[PDB]
Amino acid sequence: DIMTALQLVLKKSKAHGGLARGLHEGAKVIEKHAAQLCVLAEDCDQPDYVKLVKALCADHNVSLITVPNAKTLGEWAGLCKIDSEGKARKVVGCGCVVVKDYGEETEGLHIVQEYVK
RNA sequence: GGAAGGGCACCACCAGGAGUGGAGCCUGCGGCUUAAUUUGACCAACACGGGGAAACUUACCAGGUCCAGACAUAGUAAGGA
Ligand SMILES: [K+]
Ligand SMILES: [K+]
Ligand SMILES: [Mg+2]
Ligand SMILES: [Mg+2]
Ligand SMILES: [Mg+2]
Ligand SMILES: [Mg+2]
Ligand SMILES: [Mg+2]
Ligand SMILES: [Mg+2]
Ligand SMILES: [Mg+2]
Repeated sequence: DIMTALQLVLKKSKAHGGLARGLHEGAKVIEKHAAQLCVLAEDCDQPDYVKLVKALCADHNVSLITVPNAKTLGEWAGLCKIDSEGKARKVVGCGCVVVKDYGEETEGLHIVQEYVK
């Protein structure tokens, strides 16, 4: 249920628009201290990318979660075009995702907060 | 109709007034010139387009910006369009 909870929280944040995508924006948002959580994709070919993400998250004391596939993280971040037929096409991978505000409390928020802690 | 008859009009005349046409200047038109000298109009065009334009107006000419190219599909793309 942890993965489903994370997906639900990310989708609700996207609906509220309180989430950031990409490291170039992720570092800025995290340094603002407004980042309440960070999500990193495991499928990264740049060790410096993951090292910087982890170091910044640890330094700024921000909850960190990992995802196996970056394309799945991008899909959960809304970086796709939804077709009436079914799952959205034209997906683009998203290495990192950050959250500024959850908008409203949700069932998955509690599960995520319990897991990360 | 350089045919006849009847009638009528100061955008016709008669009887007259002011005149205009001549001079200087203002303003519109043609021509010429010009990078352009934007252009319509030739009784019923020509101080007309309410048109007396320094910029704007502006339509012309010599140059420099910008998209204020919705929407759909495809491509690129958060390792950033
Ligand atoms: K005279
Ligand atoms: K006139
Ligand atoms: Mg006369
Ligand atoms: Mg007379
Ligand atoms: Mg005279
Ligand atoms: Mg002229
Ligand atoms: Mg007449
Ligand atoms: Mg001009
Ligand atoms: Mg002018």
